[PDB]
Amino acid sequence: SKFVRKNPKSDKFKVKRFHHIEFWCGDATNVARRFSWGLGMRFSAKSDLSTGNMVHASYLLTSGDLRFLFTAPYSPSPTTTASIPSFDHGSCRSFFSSHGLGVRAVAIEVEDAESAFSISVANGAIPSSPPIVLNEAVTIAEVKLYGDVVLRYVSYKFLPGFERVEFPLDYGIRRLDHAVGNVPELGPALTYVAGFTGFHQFAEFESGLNSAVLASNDEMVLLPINEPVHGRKSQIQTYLEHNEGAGLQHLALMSEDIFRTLREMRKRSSIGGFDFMPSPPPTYYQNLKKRVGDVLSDDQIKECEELGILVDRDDQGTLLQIFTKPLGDRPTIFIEIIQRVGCMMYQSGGCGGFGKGNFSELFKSIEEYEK
Amino acid sequence: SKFVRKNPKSDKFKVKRFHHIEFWCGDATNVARRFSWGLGMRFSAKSDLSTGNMVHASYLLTSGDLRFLFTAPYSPSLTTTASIPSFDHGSCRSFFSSHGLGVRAVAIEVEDAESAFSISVANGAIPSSPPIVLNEAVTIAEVKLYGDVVLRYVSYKFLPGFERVEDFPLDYGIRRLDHAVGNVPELGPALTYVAGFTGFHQFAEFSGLNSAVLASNDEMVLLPINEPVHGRKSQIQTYLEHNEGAGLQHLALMSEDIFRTLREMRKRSSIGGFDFMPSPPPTYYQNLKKRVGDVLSDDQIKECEELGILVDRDDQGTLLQIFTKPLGDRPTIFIEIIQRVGCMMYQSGGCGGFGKGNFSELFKSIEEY
Ligand SMILES: CS(=O)(=O)c1ccc(C(=O)C2C(=O)CCCC2=O)c(Cl)c1
Ligand SMILES: CS(=O)(=O)c1ccc(C(=O)C2C(=O)CCCC2=O)c(Cl)c1
Ligand SMILES: [Co+2]
Repeated sequence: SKFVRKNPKSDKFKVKRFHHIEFWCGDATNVARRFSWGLGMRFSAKSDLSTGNMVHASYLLTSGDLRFLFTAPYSPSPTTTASIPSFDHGSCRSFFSSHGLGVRAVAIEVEDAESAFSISVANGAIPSSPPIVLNEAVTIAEVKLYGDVVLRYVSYKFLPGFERVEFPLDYGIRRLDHAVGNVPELGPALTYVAGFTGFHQFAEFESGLNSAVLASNDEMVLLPINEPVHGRKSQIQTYLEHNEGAGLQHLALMSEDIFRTLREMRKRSSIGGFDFMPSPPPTYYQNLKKRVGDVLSDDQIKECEELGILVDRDDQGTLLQIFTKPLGDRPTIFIEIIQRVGCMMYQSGGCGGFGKGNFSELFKSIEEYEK
Repeated sequence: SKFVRKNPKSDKFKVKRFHHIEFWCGDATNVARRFSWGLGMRFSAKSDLSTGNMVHASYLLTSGDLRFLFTAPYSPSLTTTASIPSFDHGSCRSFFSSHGLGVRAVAIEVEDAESAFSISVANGAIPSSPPIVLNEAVTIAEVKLYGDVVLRYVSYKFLPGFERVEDFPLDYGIRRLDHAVGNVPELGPALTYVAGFTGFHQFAEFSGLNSAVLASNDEMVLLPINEPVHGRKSQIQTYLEHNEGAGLQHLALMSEDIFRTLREMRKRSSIGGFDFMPSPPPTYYQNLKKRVGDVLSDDQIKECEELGILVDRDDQGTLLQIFTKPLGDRPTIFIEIIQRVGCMMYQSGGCGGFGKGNFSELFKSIEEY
């Protein structure tokens, strides 16, 4: 009858919000133009040959506060002209050859990235890139998160050496909600990240998985981590094979109206955008009526059925969510579109949870639908 | 007042059509999806995990008879399951790391690919992939064209291992591939190399570059080759530096109505499609009404101006063309859309040439104005 949650607000440095996601590409242009059309994100900044960067090509797409950065190495034929200082062709080519299209870097704003970096390394973080001040403006540092993903710190006083790009595109995507990594072993990954960050544990209510969510003090930076359960097979085990180890599994994208967004995105799956996981049976939506009846009107339940949208509830609020098919060649990274309703006071982070209860709700309605 | 062409029809094996182009990618899925929307090409066939292929991902777009194959290597941890028998992980990753996104293979239908291959290698051709017969249906061979591009021979009796994709659908008028142009450091050697093993003849010409066009007996397979002229800097040199050697410069796509195609493609430039080269000044389109006004109505002139379409003439016919910006990160491969008008007798290949004349016409319209 009552679910109680604790939060020791034990961040070791001041953390603000997600800043950007950096994908490592083979060709940044075609990936950036695919994502731009498929998600309704505007071309906003660039650092390439047209701006003087002869080391790497990097395009920034934005949608409200969401920033997707796409970076590809040029031919080596030194690094002075590069704008992102942690970059080198060897690590890029290795990453791509080993994992294919995927997230290299999850970037969080912090108060002081040099502060954030030294506290992290003192508490166990494996450094990947030390603090660099770019043009006495922004400071950027990087530490290993899991596998080949880096956590990147960004602090201020898009980036120096980027040029801005001038009715544009917008399907309602407003911000990144959470970024989820797949690891072989929850326990050590958790003690390692929680060890250097001080992020606390967020709460709960076959799956093939064990999950735990790491959260900053205000629970606005959310980092869930999944482990495969051995012994139908775990998609997470499947992820680890095709991704050649740990790596980022999915990004959830918060929308201000998931119906508009889903309408826009489903218009474009067959003309260059993203395809979606097959939708629940009709029994799943008959059961919505009185499981969230008090939050969704009957017209919005008809809307979820037309769009294949999943709904979940926890102690605080309600979550509307839908999962995209893998973004590239391998069955590795995919995207989630979500809208959280409730928990207003501003809206609190994790309002509605992460959809864990939809495993049963999907299985229940699939076995209901046969009979 | 008269231009005379010769054609020794000296092909050494029977050649039919441009069959497909194969791009080698980092990620086949995004490139193919981008090309699909920008060009109006249907997802036609595929060979990948969902088909059992654990070696490479390969997607086929088609528009009319034009076929674009996009191929990328999967992880080697997971080669009999591959459907393209010339594929190996190492070569692909070296290619992409050396050249970026680009064309790996120009494929032509030949009567018999093992015959075509054996005659080529005796007459100088460097082999890359020996004849392989697939499921007793199609034979496949590759010799070296220039740089890391191979000329690929296909003969029959899309490919075994490909599953068809069901699709309302996408179509902007692209109907076939017209020519495919390589950039090399030294025209002469490459010409004698390629012409030596094909028997292809020189199709004749009615700056920054020297070019010659090798054609098949019926001149339906057309392969121009560019050389940089040294000492404004040669865009062919710029190509050679950024692609790290010889490689394919552009593919010209024949459209059955370039006006239709361009309205479709320019609408999509800012929403994922392709952008175009800056268009000529207005004097270019004023000097058109007295240069091609016997072929295009005044309303078609106004249509070329609205779309930045270039027009040239030659002895037999008239060519409508326009060029795209570079397709990937590097300023290397780009696309051209063309429509040939004239030369009916079916239409003869190369009716109108290749746009040699527009260098002069673009300069002089710019000195005017
Ligand atoms: C197969 S499903 O029931 O529709 C479902 C639900 C939540 C999710 C995820 O967003 C959550 C969550 O985003 C964090 C990690 C634990 C999960 O499973 C996923 Cl990937 C799939
Ligand atoms: C600079 S332009 O007048 O727009 C022009 C014309 C022809 C072409 C080419 O299609 C032809 C032709 O495709 C190959 C032989 C040499 C050329 O220049 C190009 Cl890339 C540009
Ligand atoms: Co051309």
